[PDB]
Amino acid sequence: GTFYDVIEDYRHFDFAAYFAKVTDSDVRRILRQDRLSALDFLTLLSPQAEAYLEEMAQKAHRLTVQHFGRTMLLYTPLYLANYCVNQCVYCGFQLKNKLERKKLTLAEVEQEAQLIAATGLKHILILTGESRQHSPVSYIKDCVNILKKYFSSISIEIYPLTQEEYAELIGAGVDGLTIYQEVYNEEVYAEMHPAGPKRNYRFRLEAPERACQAGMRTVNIGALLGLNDWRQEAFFTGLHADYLQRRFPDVEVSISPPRMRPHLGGFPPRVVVSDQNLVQYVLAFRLFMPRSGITLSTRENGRLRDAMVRLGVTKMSAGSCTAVGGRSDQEAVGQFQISDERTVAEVAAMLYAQGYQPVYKDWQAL
Ligand SMILES: C[C@H]1O[C@@H](n2cnc3c(N)ncnc32)[C@H](O)[C@@H]1O
Ligand SMILES: N[C@@H](Cc1ccc(O)cc1)C(=O)O
Ligand code: MET
Ligand code: SF4
Ligand SMILES: [Br-]
Ligand SMILES: [Br-]
Ligand SMILES: [Br-]
Ligand SMILES: [Br-]
Ligand SMILES: [Br-]
Ligand SMILES: [K+]
Repeated sequence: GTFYDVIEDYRHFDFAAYFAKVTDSDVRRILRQDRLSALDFLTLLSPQAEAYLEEMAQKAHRLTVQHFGRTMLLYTPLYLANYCVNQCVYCGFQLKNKLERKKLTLAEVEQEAQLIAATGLKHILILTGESRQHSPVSYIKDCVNILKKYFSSISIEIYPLTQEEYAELIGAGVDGLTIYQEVYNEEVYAEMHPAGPKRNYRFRLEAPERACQAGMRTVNIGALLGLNDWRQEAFFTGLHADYLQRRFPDVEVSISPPRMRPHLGGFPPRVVVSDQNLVQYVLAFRLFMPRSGITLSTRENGRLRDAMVRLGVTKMSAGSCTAVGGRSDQEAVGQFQISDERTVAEVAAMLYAQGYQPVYKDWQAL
């Protein structure tokens, strides 16, 4: 009884045959409905629905304001360590790449925490590579103990854990989990993850459930856009979010639509995803799950992020750095290349000028 059962059930679902049946009347009908099914969400991801993106954006904006107000939660990532045993083809930290492997000392964690907290942020997301030798759970726990002096919400985006390990970290102060399945098609997942513990598709797929079972307050998921058939991968992300929300009615479920960016190693995206595709996904997902967060990172350029402020995004990073210690070492190599280099203050000033209140604690979004 896990999401894997749903993946198994859709193994023979014929996406092309479904899209072939969609008509404009279907899209107009869905825009009149209060509740959407998962296949109504698939219809809003169809080529035919590209003719209705304005109507979708009008309603998506209304729904977002209804549930979140004219607010935007700000946060930033903190990469603690970049040791990794996995060979993910698309990642700057994959094992076969040559870079300075680094783990922050606890005093470096504290100093970077102070630097970030000095901008006003209260939500932090901490990341590591998969290395139980260099960045074990006990080290992550020690970092959480320091960070809780500065941040009221600490989320983890680390290697997948057991339920008991999630419970341990929640007991130390972790509030939220972000974990991207990367690709929901099992065959393509095996192709993208040729070596390491991350080759275990099902263990990763079930990680959000294990964390929710352990009591995680918030969970943020997402496919990595660029690895596989984008409409199917967007569909499965939404299907997964809906599954989690139904299995755990009191967890706050969110999605991210991260697009592949340049990175050390140079693997090019297996599939191309346009700006309009990204917008269609965000709009369709907002209409499918009106109360779910949508997180937009600095992978997107500033002009597109500015345009998406009113289109369903509820959480934005700012002042990001994808390299371990890169906030004080401009030559440090990041996991991938960011696009929007604006600081926290610059993103907050942009939001105020759009009539949106930047907020620093998630409970202020209503
Ligand atoms: C932390 C998250 O970053 C994403 N990730 C890994 N490599 C890249 C890349 N080249 N570009 C953009 N995002 C990436 C993965 O989805 C990973 O889970
Ligand atoms: N790549 C991670 C951490 C991150 C968050 C926001 C950024 O702007 C950059 C990196 C994520 O998207 O969850
Ligand atoms: C830094 S990538 C995100 C955390 C972990 N290495 C993963 O791939 O799940
Ligand atoms: S995505 Fe996470 S597991 Fe894969 S190489 Fe990068 S850091 Fe390692
Ligand atoms: Br029609
Ligand atoms: Br490991
Ligand atoms: Br919802
Ligand atoms: Br970089
Ligand atoms: Br900043
Ligand atoms: K030190």
